Amino acid sequence: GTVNWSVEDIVKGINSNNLESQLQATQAARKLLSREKQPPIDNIIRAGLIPKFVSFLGKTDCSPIQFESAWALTNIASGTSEQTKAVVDGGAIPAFISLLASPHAHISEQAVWALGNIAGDGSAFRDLVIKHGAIDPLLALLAVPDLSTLACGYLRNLTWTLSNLCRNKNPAPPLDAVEQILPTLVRLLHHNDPEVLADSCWAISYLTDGPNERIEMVVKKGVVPQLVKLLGATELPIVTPALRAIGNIVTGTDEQTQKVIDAGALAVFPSLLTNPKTNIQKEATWTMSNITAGRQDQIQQVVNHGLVPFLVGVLSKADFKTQKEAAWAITNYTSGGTVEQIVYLVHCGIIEPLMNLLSAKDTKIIQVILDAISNIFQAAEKLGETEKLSIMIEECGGLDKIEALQRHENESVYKASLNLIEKYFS
Amino acid sequence: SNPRKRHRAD
Amino acid sequence: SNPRKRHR
Repeated sequence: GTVNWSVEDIVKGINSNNLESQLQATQAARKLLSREKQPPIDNIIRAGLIPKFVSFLGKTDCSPIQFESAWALTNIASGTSEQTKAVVDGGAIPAFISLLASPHAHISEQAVWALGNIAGDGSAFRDLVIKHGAIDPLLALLAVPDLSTLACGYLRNLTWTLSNLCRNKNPAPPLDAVEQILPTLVRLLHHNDPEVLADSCWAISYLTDGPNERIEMVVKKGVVPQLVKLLGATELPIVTPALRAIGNIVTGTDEQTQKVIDAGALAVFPSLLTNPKTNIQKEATWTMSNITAGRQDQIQQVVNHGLVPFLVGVLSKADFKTQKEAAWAITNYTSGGTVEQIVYLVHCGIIEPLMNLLSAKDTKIIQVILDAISNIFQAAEKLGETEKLSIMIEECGGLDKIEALQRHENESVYKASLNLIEKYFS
Repeated sequence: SNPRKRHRAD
Repeated sequence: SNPRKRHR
């Protein structure tokens, strides 16, 4: 019927002054753009069809052509930046925002989807969608006593589009827009659909990725315990963005980090630090590295939760990028920890997996490890036990490697090592 | 993040 | 503000 029209046939019907021929031609254009087999986005654009599609969005008297244009434009906006720019250049933003109040839920849903694709392109279009006044009608669609009465796919599209209004960093979304959206985000964070939960956490993940004031706007809304609960979720699409958000929050002030510990996050880390998906282990160890960069009482909480053996674990065997975050976790630990805490580090066996990693080519990880070794040695003198550490480092071939690195031609590995030898190995 | 944009194929 | 914290 309307399957596999030529682009020229589609133009001939859209350029007719017959509304029904235009509807059929527009649906044919929609089916063309619905191919996952390289839809002819460009050819549709070069034919000048976007202004006609945008103008059909306002044909309230003929809701089907509103739906087919919304669908067709959605897919054009789903492509490259230039393809998205063409949809915006045709004036689609104010027309799509008008469709948010449509009495047909399937047209409203499509306009939600389309604005999500436009806002998803980047900061500028995201802020343009906001300036056109999209947030109020979007949030109004969620002003219900119970979210579960909304259609499941409708809710998912709304959450996803809201997710994109929080996304991207240069610049971050407007402060007043984030405050406007956050209460609805907080509610969606408590919904039972895992797709809504994942995209809700992704949204929180975006908002917490910035300076501490942005972190505070989220932390002040009380979402931290719920984030820690979603951290132990079964569905990996939920754990990943929940972990990025928790890890983002512990990049802030010690007080903001403490609320994450207070919510019980450290209890889930034995699983996270051994998780099979390599990216979870990297994110979890990076987060641990930023917790060990905190106060001594916070370092002590890492100790109480039995997480130091798990750091010895990731330092001994893991993806290399995970091992480098483990090195950072150790060095931050030894930079702010007490002498008793640094001695406890030795007794779970940090020293040998630390020295085996001096074998890496990565120049920055060598500075981190050498820095940690120095800090441990500094605690060894306050206990008057520097030699027993040297005997330890020599029996695992560490001293064998520490003075071999003096012939490294980055030249702080040059000297930080040579100091290490002529102060503790002479 | 997850995908910046989404195509509708149905 | 803590200087020992790190971003990705």
